[PDB]
Amino acid sequence: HHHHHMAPHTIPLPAAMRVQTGESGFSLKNGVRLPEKNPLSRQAERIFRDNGINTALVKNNADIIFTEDASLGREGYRLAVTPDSISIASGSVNGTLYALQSLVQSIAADKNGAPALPRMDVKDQPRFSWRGLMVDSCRHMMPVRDIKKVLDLMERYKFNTLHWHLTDDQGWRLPIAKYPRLTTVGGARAQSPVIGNRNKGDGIPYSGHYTADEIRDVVRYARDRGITVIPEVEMPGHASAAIAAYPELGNTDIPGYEPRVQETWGVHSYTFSPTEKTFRFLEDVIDEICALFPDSPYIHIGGDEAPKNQWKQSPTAQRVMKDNGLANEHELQSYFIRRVEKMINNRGKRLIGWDEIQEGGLSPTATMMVWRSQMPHIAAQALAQGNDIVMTPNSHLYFDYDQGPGKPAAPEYETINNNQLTWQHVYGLEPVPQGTPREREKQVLGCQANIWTEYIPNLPKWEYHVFPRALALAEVAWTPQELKNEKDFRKRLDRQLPFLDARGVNYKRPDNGAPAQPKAVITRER
Repeated sequence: HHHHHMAPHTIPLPAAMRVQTGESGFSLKNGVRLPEKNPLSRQAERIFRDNGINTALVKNNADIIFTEDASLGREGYRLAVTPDSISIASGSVNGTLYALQSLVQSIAADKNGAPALPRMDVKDQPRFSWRGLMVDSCRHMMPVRDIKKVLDLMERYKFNTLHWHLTDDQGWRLPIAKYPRLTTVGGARAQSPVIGNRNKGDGIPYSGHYTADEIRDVVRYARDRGITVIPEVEMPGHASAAIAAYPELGNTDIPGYEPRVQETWGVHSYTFSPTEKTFRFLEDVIDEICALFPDSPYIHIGGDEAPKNQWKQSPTAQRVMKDNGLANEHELQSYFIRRVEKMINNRGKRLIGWDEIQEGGLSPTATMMVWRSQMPHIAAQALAQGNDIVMTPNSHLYFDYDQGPGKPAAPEYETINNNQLTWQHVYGLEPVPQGTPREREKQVLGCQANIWTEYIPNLPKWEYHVFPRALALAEVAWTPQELKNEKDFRKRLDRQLPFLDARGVNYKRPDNGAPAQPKAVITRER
């Protein structure tokens, strides 16, 4: 025609999309009619209204037709938009969610400036099955209402996994009924590093945990948005809060044994003891995790950054090594993780751990979360041994890292280091390691960014660290590698900003690097 609709601004870019911008589209000026009997209409209602489009549940002659096609699998979908109807095909609920998110990101102005959808056809499915973000609730804790805002944005960009880092040295947030001190004692630290002066303590206690009903509410809310919540309980390291709560779980026979919920960032030395009592405790904890996260295919057990010195100094640990023919403390760690894997497997789930779990021997059935990009042989060795991996490289996907220029100099915006990890860097990530045999590519489950919160006290700063980098990651995680194009991505990114502004998201502006919400308050108060 003479009027051409704008092309969709969907991120991630769909694998196959045919838009006839000149043809007559579907008018949204009077809202969308949804079939009142289909449960998917309630999700369409939510997503359309999130984007300023009115909806009505109707008895007959709805505007949207939902169809079932098992060949689209867990997450694939088709879209067909004509002036007469919007047809959405999926093999599961989550494919319909993704179709709906693509639809609202295809809304364009008609001749008269009213919202419309162009004549278009989409067939789409993700490259990777694991498309994740990790929330660190230990260093700072975010309330449920803020996690829910995160999960809404994760669904918009087709993330399907929330890795919930729930226990560490500076706080334990996971409610365990049988061991209430884990949260009443382990959920509280006496102070935190001063903002802008990290080598000094602020003298202000910081405490909290999620109640069991809050855990279950987050899991359900996520599930309704296509997202599986995977819990992490850290062991054998990053354990100071649990050991402070129950000092018998640590290496009590070492010189100068003084556990506490830690008040400082970095690596700490308090590790779980490798005793029968500790394994009984861990089995009880794993049992309650399975009750809180009954649909999670995995339990993440950490496994990262566990210093061996306390085990070296502990006669108890040395005797366990001799009992079990273990030559060194790396083999002791492998033994520890093997015993916990049995607990997880006996409850029908799979173990995942940080790539340090290959120390002393990588279990043939574990899944490895690869983060140490300075050691590229670890992922290669894990793949060659047949193990599944999830790529969370600190070269590309550690979103505690700084970004490009433009941030405020104020101490509130300080970060762990001065590495600049830009959204452009993220967009250039290719998750499959070079040289991976074609037949082993299916072992690369996907990728995920980790948002460590030492320097991220609350949601406005979290948003600054995560958006727009998470949009680049969403495309890496979903879109075929050969369709990535940074120039086109930037055009689609710019057209996302009005939606993000309407929610007041404090993203890092692509144009000048400044916060989108420069007056947002960044504070530890809750």
